Amino acid sequence: EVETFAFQAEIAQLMSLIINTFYSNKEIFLRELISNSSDALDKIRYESLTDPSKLDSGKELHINLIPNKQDRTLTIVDTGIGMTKADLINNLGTIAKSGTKAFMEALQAGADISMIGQFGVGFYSAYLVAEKVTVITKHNDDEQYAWESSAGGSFTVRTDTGEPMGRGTKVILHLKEDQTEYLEERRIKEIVKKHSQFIGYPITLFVE
Ligand SMILES: CSc1nc(C)nc(N)n1
Ligand SMILES: [Mg+2]
Repeated sequence: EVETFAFQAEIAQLMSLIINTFYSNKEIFLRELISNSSDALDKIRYESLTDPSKLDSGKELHINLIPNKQDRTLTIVDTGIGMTKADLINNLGTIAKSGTKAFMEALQAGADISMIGQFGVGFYSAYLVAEKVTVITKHNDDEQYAWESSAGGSFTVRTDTGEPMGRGTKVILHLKEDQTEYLEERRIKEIVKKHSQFIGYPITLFVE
């Protein structure tokens, strides 16, 4: 039922660097995730422009932010295009090998971790705040899958039989014990307003 894969070496190295480097401006992970969701919502809107049935699995294009203090999770949900099993395994549909290469040269040459999103690997900035990340995804062309990784060089993929989602991606951040400020409503609102003010889809911050 559960398959375990090794990260490619460059992605393991990116993740160690993210986890191990001293770097205080951790809040940017949320901008990077919301941006990835905005990109996914753009793709499904674009397909729907020529085939409206692409939206049978859900017409509303939005992002929800759901903090849960009991489980210590921040979940970002979008109703974007979702990912196939193949996309999930291939670095969550990114060109993570070459983006990691360019990001790491950029760093050597004075860049900082906040510019990670310019290299196509902003997903992995989740590991600034999360000890484990769970991604549940559903693409129109495939079943619902759950990817998961606490870093250390491996990730799992299984068919997900949790709550169906229709279409899109849900990123569940199991936060590090010292990063629970990102479950506080005013902290989340501050970061969305600071870094995500011009995203073109409604962003709903759920209350507890
Ligand atoms: C990199 S794939 C991805 N990542 C996130 C955070 N959201 C979506 N929709 N896709
Ligand atoms: Mg590549």
